[PDB]
Amino acid sequence: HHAADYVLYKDATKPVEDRVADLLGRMTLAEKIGQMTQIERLVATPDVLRDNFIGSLLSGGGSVPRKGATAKEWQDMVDGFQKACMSTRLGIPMIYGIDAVHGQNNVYGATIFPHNVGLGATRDPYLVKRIGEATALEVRATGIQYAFAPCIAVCRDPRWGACYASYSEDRRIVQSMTELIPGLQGDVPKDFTSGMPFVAGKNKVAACAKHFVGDGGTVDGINENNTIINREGLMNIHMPAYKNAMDKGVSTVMISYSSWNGVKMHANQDLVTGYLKDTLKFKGFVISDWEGIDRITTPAGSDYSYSVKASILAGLDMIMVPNKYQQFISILTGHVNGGVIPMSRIDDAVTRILRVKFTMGLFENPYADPAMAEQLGKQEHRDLAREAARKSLVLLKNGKTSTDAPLLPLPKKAPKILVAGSHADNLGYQCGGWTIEWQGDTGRTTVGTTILEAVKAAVDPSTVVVFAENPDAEFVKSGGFSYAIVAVGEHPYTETKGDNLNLTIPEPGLSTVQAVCGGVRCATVLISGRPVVVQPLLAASDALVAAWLPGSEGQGVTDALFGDFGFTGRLPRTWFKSVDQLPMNVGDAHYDPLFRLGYGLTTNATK
Ligand SMILES: *[C@@H]1O[C@H](CO)[C@@H](O)[C@H](O)[C@H]1NC(C)=O
Ligand SMILES: *[C@@H]1O[C@H](CO)[C@@H](O)[C@H](O)[C@H]1NC(C)=O
Ligand SMILES: *[C@@H]1O[C@H](CO)[C@@H](O)[C@H](O)[C@H]1NC(C)=O
Repeated sequence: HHAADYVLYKDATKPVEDRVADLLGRMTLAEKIGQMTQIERLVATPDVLRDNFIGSLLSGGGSVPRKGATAKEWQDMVDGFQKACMSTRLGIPMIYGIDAVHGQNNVYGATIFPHNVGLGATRDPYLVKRIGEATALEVRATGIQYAFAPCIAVCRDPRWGACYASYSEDRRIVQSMTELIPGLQGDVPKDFTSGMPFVAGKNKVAACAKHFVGDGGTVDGINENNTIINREGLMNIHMPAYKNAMDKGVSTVMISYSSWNGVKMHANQDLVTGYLKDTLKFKGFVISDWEGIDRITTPAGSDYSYSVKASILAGLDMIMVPNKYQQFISILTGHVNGGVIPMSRIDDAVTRILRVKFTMGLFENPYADPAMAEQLGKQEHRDLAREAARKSLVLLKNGKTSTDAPLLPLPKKAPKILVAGSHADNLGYQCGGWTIEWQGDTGRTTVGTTILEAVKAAVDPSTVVVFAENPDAEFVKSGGFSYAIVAVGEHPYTETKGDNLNLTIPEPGLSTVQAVCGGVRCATVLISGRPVVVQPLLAASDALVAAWLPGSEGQGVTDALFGDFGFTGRLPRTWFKSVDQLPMNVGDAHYDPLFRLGYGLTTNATK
C-alpha cells in the first residue's frame, strides 16, 4: 500500500488480524520467544531489552525509579525502556504492566481508592466503572499501559490474606463489579465478539482478569494453596465472572498460584486451553503470576525445565519470569529446538500478545504523553475516591439499646471532642496493602487525609479537637469531651503475610476502645480487609462502622460520621461469630452469622 519501503504490519490503517499475521510471518524464534518474556524493570537495560527481543516489563510491588518519583520520572523511565525495544530489527514496542489495584498505588501522590471488599459494600457497579476510568488516567499519567486488575476472586474464607482483594463472597456481586474492565479499557463497541481483547486508545490501559481460577476457594484460606471443589462448584462460584470479563473484552487473564483438586493452575491445560481459550473463546493473552511457573514444582524452582514445558504446553502465552530471563529463554528455545513444544504453540502465544498490542494502539503510541502527568492525584479523582470510601462504610451498630438516642450522625459543633486510636491518624494503615510498598506501610507514605485530619476539616471552628493515640480511662473521664471517634484495626498486609487463622485485631486496639467508650459516648471506626472478631468491640461501643481499607480520602469516613450523607453500605461478606465456624457460607447447614451478607444499618443526612 504505496511507498517502496512499505511494511504492512507498520500500517495503522490495516486490520489488526492482518497486522498480526504480517508481523508473525517475519519473526525469528528468538523474536517470538522474546515477546513471550516479561521481565522486572530491576533486571532491564537497553542491551538486555534489545538483545533478548523482550516483549514486556513490569514493576512488582514497590519497584519504583525512586521513592517520591514524579509522574514525569515514571514516564521517562518507561520511555527509556521503550526506546530500546523500538530499536530492534522489527521495532515491536514493549507493554509495561503494574499492580494498579486501588488506584495507581505504587506511585507517590496517586489517588488511593478503597480496596475491593469495600467497593463490594457499595453495590454500585457504575461507581467501580468510574474508579476504573480514573485509574486508567493515573496509570497513563506515569506512562504505563497495562494494569493487573481486576481481581475477580470470590473469597470464600476470610482467613485468606487476599480476601480484601475480592469484591464479595457472592459471585453475583463480583460479576457486577467487572464494570472495572470497561472503565480501565473503554467500552466495547456494539458489534463486539465476547472473548476478543479491547482497549480504546492511548488514554486507556489493558486490563487483567485474575487469578484464573478458584484463587478465592483454597483450603483454610491458605494463599496459593489447593481449592477442593467439584466442577459444578468451580463453575457455579469461581468461574462466572470470567465470562462477564470475556463479554467486556478483557485484554489479558492472569493465572492463579492455586491448584484445583491437586492440579496446579499454571500446569492446567484442560482449564487454560480447553476452557478459557477453546470454550470461552478468549483471544487475548494469558499471563503467569510472579514465578508462577517455578511454583508448579515442590520445592519451587527445582525443575525449571519442567516448569517451562508444563506451563507453555498448558497454554500460557506470556511468562512473568520476572528475573531469570536468560534461563527462561534458553530452556524454552531448547524445548522448541527439540520438538517438545511445537511451533504452533509458540505462534499462538505470540499471535495473542501481538493482537493485544496492535488492538490497544501500542504500535501507534508507544511513548508516554507528557500532558497526562497532571492526571496523577487530580482533585476530581480524589472526590471520587471520597465518594467511594463513604459508600463502602457499613454501619453495624448505632446505639446500645433500642431506646438510646442514636449517636450517629455526630454534631459538627461541640465544645471539645476526642479522636483516638492507632488508626485515627495513620494514612498507611487506612490504605492497607499494595500502597507505595508491596505490603503497604505505616504513617504518612503518600498524599492523603487521615481520619484525624478529616475530623479537623469537618468540624465547626468552635469545636476543640484533641488527639490522643492510646488514652487511659482517666484521661477520657476528666477531659470534658462531648463524644469520641476511635479508629482501630488491622495492620497492612498482602497475600501470604495476611493469611490469619485467629482474625483478632492487634493490641492496643480493643483496650483503647474500652478505655475511651467507658468514659464518653464513642463511635468506633474499624479498619480491616475482612471481618475480624468484633463482639468485644461492639459491646464497648455506642456506634461501630466497618470502614474496610478506605484509601487516601479519609473525608469519606467523616462525610458519613457527621451526617453530610447517610450510611448506605451493606456487608458484601458474612460476618462470623467465631473463626471455628469457618468456612461458613450461605446454604451451609451450620450458617449462623453474627451479621449476614447484605446487613447494614442506615442513617439519614443531617438537615
Ligand atoms: C498447601 O499448604 C501446605 C502447608 O503449608 C503445603 O504442604 C502444600 O504443598 C500446599 N498445597 C498446595 C497445592 O499448594
Ligand atoms: C493471629 O495470627 C497472626 C498472623 O498469622 C499472628 O501474627 C498473631 O499473633 C495471631 N494471634 C494469635 C495466634 O493469638
Ligand atoms: C430517615 O428517613 C426515613 C425514610 O424517609 C424515615 O423512615 C426515618 O424516620 C428518617 N429519619 C430518622 C432520623 O430516622
